[PDB]
Amino acid sequence: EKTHVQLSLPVLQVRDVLVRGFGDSVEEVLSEARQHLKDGTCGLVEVEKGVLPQLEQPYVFIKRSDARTAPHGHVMVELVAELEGIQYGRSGETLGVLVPHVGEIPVAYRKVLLRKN
Ligand SMILES: Nc1nc(-c2ccc(O)cc2)cs1
Repeated sequence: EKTHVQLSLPVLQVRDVLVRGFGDSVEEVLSEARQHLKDGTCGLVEVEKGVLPQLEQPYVFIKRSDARTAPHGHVMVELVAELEGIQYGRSGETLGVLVPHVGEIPVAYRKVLLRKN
């Protein structure tokens, strides 16, 4: 497994998302997020007012992991989970919140260089 992988994630509007989180514990949501990333079944919801209360906790965020540079168009990112106000991981700015993708029509694709850790 290389340390990072280039992915193009479908960006979903929150009201379209059918499965509003990955599971019921921090460890489960991180595990499931990683599996859906592997399978090409992970979407991204950009955070704006009203978005997080419409999604299910624990949340999985992708956050920016370096400023140096975004290789080949793909922002370098890592996963950080949140439950009841506590975060598991420390990283940079949030690009969005990951959710299962089950065929919803995206509004854009977001290119990222994902750290697998
Ligand atoms: N070849 C590819 N590997 C992945 C991947 C692999 C491992 C993870 O933990 C998360 C994503 C996505 S695409």
